[PDB]
Amino acid sequence: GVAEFNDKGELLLPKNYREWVMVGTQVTPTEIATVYVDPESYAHWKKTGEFRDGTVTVKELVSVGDRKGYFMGDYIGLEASVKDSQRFANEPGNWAFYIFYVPDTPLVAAAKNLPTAECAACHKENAKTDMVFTQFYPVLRAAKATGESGVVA
Ligand code: HEC
Repeated sequence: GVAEFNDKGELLLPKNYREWVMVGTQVTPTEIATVYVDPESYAHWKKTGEFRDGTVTVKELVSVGDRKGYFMGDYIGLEASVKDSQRFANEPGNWAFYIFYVPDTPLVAAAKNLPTAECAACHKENAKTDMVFTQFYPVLRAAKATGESGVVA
């Protein structure tokens, strides 16, 4: 997979993740969150309907701008999750969860996996598919069902 770790086992900040496959957009009444899946893992999903070993997701938070509508403003947070059956053999679903920054806190270059109770517990109890909240990510179910990442006529 594309995840890179430092010698202490902390996840390094992913590079160029805004070029990954956007799977979801959530609006909080105000923030916008964009969820990405790395491209090789997205290709595997489209083919199999499963998250491969090595899947990386990123959730990027922005503030909201006003249009005279609303649009993406300033970047204010970044979180990530990584699936790895060998590195995370003792986590639910073999997923680890990371904060790179949240509003009012500084960006770190490398993030430590959080304890199971802080993130994985909610994901494993509420996510539709293998601890990823695919119920909110319409690109994923469509891609598996049609083999395509878009509408077809
Ligand atoms: C329930 C109380 C949650 C806890 C605790 C955490 N997360 Fe979560 N996560 C939750 C939801 C409902 C969603 C869908 C998008 C949204 O914000 O509404 C998510 C999504 C993510 C993602 C995107 C990939 C995915 O699994 O869907 C990531 C990378 C993510 N969340 C990270 C994350 C971290 C680092 C957490 C602990 C600090 C954490 N989540 C806790 C619900 C809940």
